[PDB]
Amino acid sequence: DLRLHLLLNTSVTCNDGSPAGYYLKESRSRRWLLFLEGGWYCFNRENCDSRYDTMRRLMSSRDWPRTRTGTGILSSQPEENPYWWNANMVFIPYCSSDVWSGASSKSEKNEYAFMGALIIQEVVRELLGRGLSGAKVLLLAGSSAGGTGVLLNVDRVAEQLEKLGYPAIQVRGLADSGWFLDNKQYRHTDCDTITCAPTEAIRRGIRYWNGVVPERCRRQFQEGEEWNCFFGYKVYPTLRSPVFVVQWLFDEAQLTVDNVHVQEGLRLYIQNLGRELRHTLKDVPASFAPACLSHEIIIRSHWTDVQVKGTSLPRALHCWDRSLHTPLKGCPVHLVDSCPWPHCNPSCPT
Ligand SMILES: *[C@@H]1O[C@H](CO)[C@@H](O)[C@H](O)[C@H]1NC(C)=O
Ligand SMILES: Cn1[nH]c(=O)cc1Nc1ccccc1
Repeated sequence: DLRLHLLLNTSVTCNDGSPAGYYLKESRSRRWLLFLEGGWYCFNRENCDSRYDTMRRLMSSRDWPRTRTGTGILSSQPEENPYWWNANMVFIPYCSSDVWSGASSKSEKNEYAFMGALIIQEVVRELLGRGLSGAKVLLLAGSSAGGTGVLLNVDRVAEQLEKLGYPAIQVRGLADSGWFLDNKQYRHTDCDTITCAPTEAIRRGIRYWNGVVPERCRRQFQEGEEWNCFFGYKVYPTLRSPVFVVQWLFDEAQLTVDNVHVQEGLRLYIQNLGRELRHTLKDVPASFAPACLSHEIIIRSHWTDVQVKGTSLPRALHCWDRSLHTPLKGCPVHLVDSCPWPHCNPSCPT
């Protein structure tokens, strides 16, 4: 089990001012896995108020359990986790509703705190006194909103460790189901909560959260256009840390924001979405992109079952490790399906 620790710096908070935190299982290993939880976001008073009543664990630590069980890539059992079962394991709950980008406290002017970027920094700082100072590799992983969080924060963790005097820790990122397209939608609605497209919702969110993006991406798109850096294919080329990208070609969250819930028009729309996603990954050398309609994530216990070209994700991640010690005989790291319809890969989740 992973044991809860609330942050000693109680000024770094969840949305409602309760302290943020992390769950830890030590492996007395020089590998550290820090995993970012997902769970959408909120971007104004009214839809944050709604989220506070029916998704409170995503806005508050007041009700968190004292322990959690690690699953999938967070499992310590080699049967379930062929990749990193003997690593030090950290699960960081998502309680900031800001795609891990915020840097704003609750105050007389702000009903909620949005501190996702500062939560990650404070977790890292507090872990350095519990053994992270001796690490050889720190893998910042995440699913869904947490996968986009990896892309927004992995270079900031690398910079933080460099400035604290730990240049020998290699920082890497693993972004699962956080690689979205700002594409044409299947049906169109002007921007309330359910009609607001991600580009418009994220533009408003950044202002509401005091959201922060990677500096080299911010310098490209400049003031008012930071929303671009929340889209993987736009932020990835600006990053210096090695990042492995896991993305379903037909991700259920992407289709939902595209107002898709089969005749010829919709068939062509779905096939073109798969082709577009494949295109954005052509020059991403470490990636795993199966042709499935899914919302399943890498902390699920049966994560080893899906294969691309006969290679599982735990194997691809191991080959990635070897590549960071020129391609490796029988140990591939770039695995993108080419077939054009959901479940044309037989290993897709059932
Ligand atoms: C607590 O965290 C805040 C936000 O990062 C920071 O400004 C402050 O210096 C921290 N306090 C201590 C004692 O580390
Ligand atoms: C928030 N979230 N939830 C997911 O499942 C994926 C994301 N990231 C995202 C990035 C840009 C635009 C829209 C969403």
